[PDB]
Amino acid sequence: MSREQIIKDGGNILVTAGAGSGKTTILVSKIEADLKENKTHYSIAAVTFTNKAAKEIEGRLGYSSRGNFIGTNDGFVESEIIRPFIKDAFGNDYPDNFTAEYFDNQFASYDKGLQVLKYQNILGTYSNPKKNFKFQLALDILKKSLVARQYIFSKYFKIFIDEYQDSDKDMHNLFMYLKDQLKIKLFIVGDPKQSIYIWRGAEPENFNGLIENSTDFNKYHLT
Amino acid sequence: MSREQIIKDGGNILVTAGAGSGKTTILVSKIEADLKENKTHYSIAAVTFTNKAAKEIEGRLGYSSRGNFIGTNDGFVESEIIRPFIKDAFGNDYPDNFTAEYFDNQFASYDKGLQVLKYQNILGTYSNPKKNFKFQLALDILKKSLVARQYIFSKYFKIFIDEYQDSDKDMHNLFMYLKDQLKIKLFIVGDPKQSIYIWRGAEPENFNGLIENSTDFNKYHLT
Amino acid sequence: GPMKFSNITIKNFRNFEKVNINLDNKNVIFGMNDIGKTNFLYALRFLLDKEIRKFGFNKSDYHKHDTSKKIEIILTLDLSNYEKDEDTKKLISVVKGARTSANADVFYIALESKYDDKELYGNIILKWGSELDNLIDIPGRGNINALDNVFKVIYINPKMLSYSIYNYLAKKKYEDKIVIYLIEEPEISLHRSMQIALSKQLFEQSTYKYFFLSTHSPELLYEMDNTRLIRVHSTEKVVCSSHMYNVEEAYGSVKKKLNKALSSALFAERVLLIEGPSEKILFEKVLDEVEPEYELNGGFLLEVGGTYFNHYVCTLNDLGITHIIKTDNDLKSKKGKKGVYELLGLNRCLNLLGRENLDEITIDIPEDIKGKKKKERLNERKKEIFKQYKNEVGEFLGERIYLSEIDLENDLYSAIGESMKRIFENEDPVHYLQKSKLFNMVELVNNLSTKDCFDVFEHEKFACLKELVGS
Repeated sequence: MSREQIIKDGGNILVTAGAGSGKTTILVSKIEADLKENKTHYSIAAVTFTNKAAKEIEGRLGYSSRGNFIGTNDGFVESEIIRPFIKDAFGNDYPDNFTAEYFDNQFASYDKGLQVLKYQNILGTYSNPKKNFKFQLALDILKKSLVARQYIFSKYFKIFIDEYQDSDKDMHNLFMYLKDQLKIKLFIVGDPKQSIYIWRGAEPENFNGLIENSTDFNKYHLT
Repeated sequence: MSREQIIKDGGNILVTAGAGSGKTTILVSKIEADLKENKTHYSIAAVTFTNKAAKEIEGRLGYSSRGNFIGTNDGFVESEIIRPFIKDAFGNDYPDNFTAEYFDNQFASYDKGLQVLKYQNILGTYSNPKKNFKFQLALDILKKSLVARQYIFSKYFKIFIDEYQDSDKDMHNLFMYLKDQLKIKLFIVGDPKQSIYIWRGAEPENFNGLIENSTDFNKYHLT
Repeated sequence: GPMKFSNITIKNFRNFEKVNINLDNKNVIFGMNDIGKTNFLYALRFLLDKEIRKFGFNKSDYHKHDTSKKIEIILTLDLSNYEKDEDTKKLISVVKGARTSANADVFYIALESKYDDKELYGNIILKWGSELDNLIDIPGRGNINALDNVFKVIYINPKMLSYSIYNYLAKKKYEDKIVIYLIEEPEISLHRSMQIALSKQLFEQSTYKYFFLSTHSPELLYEMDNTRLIRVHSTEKVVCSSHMYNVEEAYGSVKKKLNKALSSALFAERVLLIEGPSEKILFEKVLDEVEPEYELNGGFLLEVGGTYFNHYVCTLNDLGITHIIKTDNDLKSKKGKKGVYELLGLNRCLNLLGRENLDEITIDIPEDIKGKKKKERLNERKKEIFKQYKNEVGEFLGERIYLSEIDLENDLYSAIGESMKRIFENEDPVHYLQKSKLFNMVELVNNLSTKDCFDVFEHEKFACLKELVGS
C-alpha cells in the first residue's frame, strides 16, 4: 500500500506522480504531516508558479504563528532573500524596494546588465529566453553574505519544491546550494512527462540526471 | 516693540529678516505659539532645505501626538503627496516606492521624460537646471485627485515655508494652489538679499512680485 | 449631510454569527439578550478602543468557541460635507492614502483576527481603508494605531455627576479626537427623572454625538429624534433590526406624547395599537380575565389617541416587532358640515398600506334628523362603506390590521349581547356607553364576568386580543 510509504517518508522524497494534478494532494498531506510532527521553530517553504495553486494552498491551510511562505520562486527570492539583504551584501547604495519587469532591458552582455541594474535601477532578463538572472543574483547575495546563509539555514528546515521540470540551471543551482552548502532538507516532486515549458526556459535534463546519477534522492512510484 | 507685533500675528505673516540666520528663532517661536494656542486636530508643516536645520528643529521641539512634518520640500512632497496617492491618482500600474536621482535621465522633451518615468521607473530632472519636475507632478496629482486635496486641506491648517527665495515657479505654484484652491494658511519668510542660489534654479522675482503686487501678505520689518 | 456611521458587519463574534446592522451616529440598542447587547458594545470597543484591543481575543470570544472561524467586524462610514464637518476632517487627516478617488464617501474599518494554536492568543489585525478589495499596510507605530488618533471610546458604565462632567472634559480636552460614547445601561443608579434628564442631554444636545446607548428602561427613550434604534430579537441566535427614528415637522408638536407612548412599546415583543383609554380598560380587563401573563409572554397596549399610525407602523415593522392594530371606523366632519365627512377610520388603514386617501364622502343627513336618528344613519353609512370595501378589509386581515364593522362598541355588543343588557339595563346600551365612554366603560368592566370575558376574547370581531396572546 502506497499510503504507508507516503506516511513513513524519511529525508528527501522524490515522487514520480502522474498528470491531472495529483501532486497537489500529496503536497498538502506532506505539508500538514511535517507541520504536525514538528515541535520546533523551524518553518517550511512551499513554492509554486501557479498563483491560484498558492491561493488554494493558503485557503485549505489554517493560520500558522510561525512564518510559512507560500508563493512563486521569483516572488519567494525577491521577497525574502533579495529585498532585506541587498543593502547588507552590496552596501547601502543598492536599492531595497523595486519591481520586476522582464521586458525592459533585453541586453546581450552580462556586464551591460550589471551596469544598468546598478545605475538605472532597471531589472530585467537576458535576450536569451533560457536562464533567469534573479536566481544568479540570489546565488551572488548568498555567497558573500553570512547573514543570508544563517537566516536561510535557521528559518526553513525543509523547502518544498513543485513542478521542478520547469526549473532551469539557475534555480537548480540555488536549490542545490541550499541543500548541500546549507544542509537544508528538500522535498522535490516533478513529472517527467510535463516537459512542455522548454521554450519558456525549462531544461529538465539536470532533473533527469539527478533522478539517475544522484543517489541521495530515493525514487518513489505513485499509482 | 516688535515682540508685540510677533505675538499678535494674524493670518499670513511675511517678515523681512536679515542674514546670519535670525529666521530660525522667529520660526521656532511661531511654531511653538501656533501649537500652543491650537486646540484641534489641525497639524503644521515646516519645510527647510537645510538638513541640520531640520535636525535642530526636531531636537529643540518635543514629541507631538499629532503628526507634525519637518523635512525638505522635495522630501515633503515625495513622502506624503506622491508616495501614498500615486496609485490612486494614476492607477495601480504606477509604482509607489522609489528613490530620487537627479543625474540619471537628463532629457530635453517633457514627453520623453513622461515615457521614461512611466516605463523605466527612472525619475530625474530636466536638462535645464531651472524648475523641478517633482512639484509639477505634485500639481498634477493634486488636480485630478480629490482624496489628495481633502487630505492636504484637513491635515495642515498652516504650512510654514522657509528660505522662499530659493523657490522656483513650480513649488511657488504648488504653494499658491494650496493657499487659494485649498484655503490653507501660509507662513512664508524670505530674505531679499539671499538671492545667491539663482544658478541652482531659484527665481525670486515671483516672490518680489508677491511682496509688491500682492496685498493679502502683509509686510513686516524685523530689527 | 455630515459624517455618519453607516453599517457594521460583525462576523463570528462571541454571539454574532453573521450580522450587518446599519448604524447612524446616535444609536440605541435594547431588547432581549442582554449578553447580545454587551457583546455588541464590546465589539465596538474592540473595533475602536485601544484599551480593549491590547487584551486580544480569547477562546470564549469566538462564536461557539470554534477557533477555526475568523472574527471580521467591518465598520462602514459615510463621508460628506468636507468643508464644514470637523469630524470628517479629523478622520481624513490621519488616513494617508488607501482612499480611492472613485469613492471618497464610503470608508471601511475592518478587524480581522485568526486564532493560532501554538500560542493561544488571537491577534487583532486591524485592516481599515476605503475599499474591501485592496488594503494598504497600516502604520501601527507600536501600541498606538493610526486609528487611535481618530476614534477614542468613552465608556460609561455605573451618578449624574459623571455624565455632567464628561461634557466639560471632552469639550476642553478631547476636541481633536472624535468621541464615541459607548453607554451601557445608564439606568443602573439613575431615577426616572434622572433618566429623563439623561435622555434629554443625549438625544437633543450636541455634546453626545456618535453615541451607542444600551438601555433596558423605556424612560431613557423619551426624546428620540433622528437616531437609529437597534432591537435584538428574543432568539438565542442573535438577530438585530435597525430603524431611522425621525419625527416629521407634522408630528413635532405631539412629539413628547408620541415618544412617551412609543418608548414603552419598543420593549414589547407584540404591540397592539388602540385609540381611547376606554379601549385600554376593556382590553386590560379581558386579558386579565383570560391571560394575565400577556405582559409576560410579550404584549402591550399602545394608546395612540389621534395622529396617524404611519410613524408607529414604520417603527414597529422596521424593528421586526409583531404588528397588531385594532381601530374604529370614525367619520369626522371638516369645515362646513352637512355633507362633508372624512374617513379617518378607513383613511388610516389605507395609509398604513399606502395607496391614496379617499375623497371626503357626502352623507345626506337632513337637518331635522338629529340624535338617535342621525347616529343610526351614520351607522348605516359606515356599515355600507365597510361592506363595499371587502377587498381592503381582506388585505387588512392579511396584513394583521383589524377594522371594526362600525365601531368597537358595536363589535363588543355583537360579541356579548345579553351581558350588556344585564349590566346597563337599557334598551340601547351602546348609545348609553357612547354617552360617556370613560365612566360607562368603567361600570361595564366592574360588572363584567369571566364568561363574558371569555366570549369577548374568543369572538372573531376581537381577534386582536387573540393575536396579542398568541399560541
